[PDB]
Amino acid sequence: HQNEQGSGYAADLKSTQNAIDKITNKVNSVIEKMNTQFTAVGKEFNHLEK
Amino acid sequence: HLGKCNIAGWILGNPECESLSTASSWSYIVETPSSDNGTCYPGDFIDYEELREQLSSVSSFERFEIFPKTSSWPNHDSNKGVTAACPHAGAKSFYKNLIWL
Amino acid sequence: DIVMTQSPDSLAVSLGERATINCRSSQSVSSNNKNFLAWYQEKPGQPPKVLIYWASARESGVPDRFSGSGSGTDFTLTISGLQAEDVAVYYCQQHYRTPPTFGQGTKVEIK
Amino acid sequence: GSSRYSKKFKPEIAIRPKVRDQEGRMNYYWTLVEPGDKITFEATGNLVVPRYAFAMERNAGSGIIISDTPVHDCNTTCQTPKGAINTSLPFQNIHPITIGK
Amino acid sequence: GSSRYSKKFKPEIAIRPKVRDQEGRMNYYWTLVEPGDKITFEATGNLVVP
Amino acid sequence: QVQLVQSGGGVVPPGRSLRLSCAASGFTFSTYGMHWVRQAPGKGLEWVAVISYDGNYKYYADSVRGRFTISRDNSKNTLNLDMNSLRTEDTALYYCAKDSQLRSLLYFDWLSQGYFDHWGQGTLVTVSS
Ligand SMILES: *[C@@H]1O[C@H](CO)[C@@H](O)[C@H](O)[C@H]1NC(C)=O
Ligand SMILES: *[C@@H]1O[C@H](CO)[C@@H](O)[C@H](O)[C@H]1NC(C)=O
Repeated sequence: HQNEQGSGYAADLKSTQNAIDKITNKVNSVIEKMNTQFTAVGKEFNHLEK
Repeated sequence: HLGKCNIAGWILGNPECESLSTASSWSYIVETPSSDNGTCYPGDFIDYEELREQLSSVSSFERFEIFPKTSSWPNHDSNKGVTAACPHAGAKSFYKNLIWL
Repeated sequence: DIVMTQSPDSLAVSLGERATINCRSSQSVSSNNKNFLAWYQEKPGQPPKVLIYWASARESGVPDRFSGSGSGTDFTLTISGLQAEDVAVYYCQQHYRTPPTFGQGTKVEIK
Repeated sequence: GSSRYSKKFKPEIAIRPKVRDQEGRMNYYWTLVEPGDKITFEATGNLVVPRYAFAMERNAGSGIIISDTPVHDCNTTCQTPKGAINTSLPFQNIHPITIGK
Repeated sequence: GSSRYSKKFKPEIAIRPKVRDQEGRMNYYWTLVEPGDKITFEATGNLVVP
Repeated sequence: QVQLVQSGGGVVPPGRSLRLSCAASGFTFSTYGMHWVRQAPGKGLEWVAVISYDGNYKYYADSVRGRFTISRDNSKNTLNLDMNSLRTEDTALYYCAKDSQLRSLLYFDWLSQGYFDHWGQGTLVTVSS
């Protein structure tokens, strides 16, 4: 904004605060909703059991 | 960790493998692609992979002597049992955990 | 930033009665039906532990006798049946702006 | 013999190909013994007998890793053969073979 | 026998049920031989050779 | 079990660096932000600094800006606080705290931090000749 007495940038507070809240909930849901237990995906087999 | 040993060589106690420091417990087993110190005396280890899979994770591990070598064979000798399949410092030597009869 | 004041300071009551301390913030802290305030309590020789978070809930392990409420800029901490082992210092803390500010603090002690 | 395992191993005699400059052959076996159980070894020859056995209690099941990587002290929750992973994010592209959460 | 396969084989002398006009069943056996090995068939009877 | 222990403090004349380490264990450290907070003797608490989970973005208060340097090593679960350009007012009792908002994102200089879950045992730093 610019007027007869001053100028400069003035960031809005509430809208982008709510935006940060929803984005952090979004990334939390994307990352943490995948739960994983202990496992051993490495298996070994011999020649007679291809 | 095994180093030059594999699972078969440590469970059977190879001459090159007695130097490892056993632990009370371990999570998994480390091998190396250069590990060929397994079955000294040539043969087939039946259910080998099953032994490898069962022995992966333990919480208490105590090696003990079921039959003492010096007392459990009054009618048999056990000092003549050696093999040239794999030597310990150039001398014929069988596994630490087994005894030729 | 934001500054707050706890009007009762170093108030003294005996065991069993009610102790009320308020907390007035310079500007509004609550947003979208949520209270952004926490209370802290420290004993001599101990780090300040959390007592009530979000101004209504309770940290597990805190006795049920500790309760608090409030909305907008005014919040209250209430003690139901003060015990002699609860002589300590209470704090306000708005976690709404990047400079979280603690209150000047109040003391509760025997009469 | 035991409470669940029982097998008679008849020795066989034959001329085998030379492996580790030794003509003979030897099949190794293993079995589990429950607490309060009995294992039996009855033979008249061609039997290698245990000297040291091992005791354990198995903790679920883990895997075996083959690699050429040194070992140091850590507190990790994923273990590829070629390192470890933060596991703070749900997708990794280090190695298909992993152990842990 | 070889560097990998080693097992003795025993005859199966018995009167099987008739099938394909024939009484008796013979079992066939297959094994790899890795390069630089030696497979050493040796028998005094009942050996269907390769 | 969450644990926060810190050490390295003591007495220091003005004008020499001092470094503090708050090791953490028993919880997922790399997914939470951490804070610095201090207790001036005879006064109340006041905020010092904050670092986010990835360590990219850091912030400081209006009293110690340009003099402190908050840092973090997730490989050792160790929080660090480089601390330079001392004065007599800086004497206080330093605590390391954990934020409550899991994996919180801090992108600007006014956002809403979480409340402090758990605190360190406290180490003494003082400024005297
Ligand atoms: C009004 O605020 C502006 C910025 O928007 C500032 O430049 C000015 O000094 C203020 N004027 C009055 C009369 O309050
Ligand atoms: C161990 O393995 C190495 C591999 O280079 C081999 O040369 C050596 O003969 C083996 N030793 C024993 C005792 O099995």
